[PDB]
Amino acid sequence: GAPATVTEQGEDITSKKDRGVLKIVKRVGNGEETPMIGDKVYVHYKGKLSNGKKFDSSHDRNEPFVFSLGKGQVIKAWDIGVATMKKGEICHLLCKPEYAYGSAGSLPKIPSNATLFFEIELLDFKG
Ligand SMILES: C=C[C@H]1CN(CC(=O)O)C(=O)[C@@H]2CCC[C@H]1N2S(=O)(=O)c1cc(Cl)cc(Cl)c1
Repeated sequence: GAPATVTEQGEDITSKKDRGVLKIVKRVGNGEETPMIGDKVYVHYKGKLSNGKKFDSSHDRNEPFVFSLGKGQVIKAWDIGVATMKKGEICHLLCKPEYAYGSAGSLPKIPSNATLFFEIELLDFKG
């Protein structure tokens, strides 16, 4: 399925080249511009655990998730991966625990040592 495909066939987008964040572009976005640090970014997403459970979905809430890019308001894999996206792009991200919730996890939903899968759509970004 999609998590296996991004694990086996995804691009390492880390600066360390440690395969901690892997990406596949699913839907090509607009032009060349990507958001910059500090921008307000608007996304839709879904998250799955490695046991196949969906743990989160913005579509199910009928409202995008909004954050300031590159400020540690989200797990590192998101600050790294969203920064690579064009407006309108949809991508898959595979997030090793060092770029997510680590050995702590995040009670109740995220276990210790969790690899996470996301599908993310960048809706918009504004200075
Ligand atoms: C639910 C909102 C965010 C939570 N955070 C911020 C934080 O944990 O302080 C995140 O960094 C990431 C990425 C942005 C979207 C949300 N997750 S999440 O999907 O990994 C997540 C979902 C849920 Cl239901 C619980 C938890 Cl702990 C994390």
